[PDB]
Amino acid sequence: ERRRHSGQDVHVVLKLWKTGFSLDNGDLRSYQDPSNAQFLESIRRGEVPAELRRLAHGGQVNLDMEDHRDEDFVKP
Repeated sequence: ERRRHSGQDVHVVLKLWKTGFSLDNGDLRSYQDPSNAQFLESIRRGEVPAELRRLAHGGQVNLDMEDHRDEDFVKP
């Protein structure tokens, strides 16, 4: 319906490691770290912890979850 309200958009990519999740060049975040506050909350609903704070401003952003559990950050 109604649209065309802005050009730029809030997009980001967060990968999920065995027990940690990353996001863009940023380093790997700890599922229990701080940034995981909006990541776990937003990523769970569908928003990025950083790019959403820039545009979303609460917890709403389009992110791409990279599938790499048994292939990335193998804690075990």
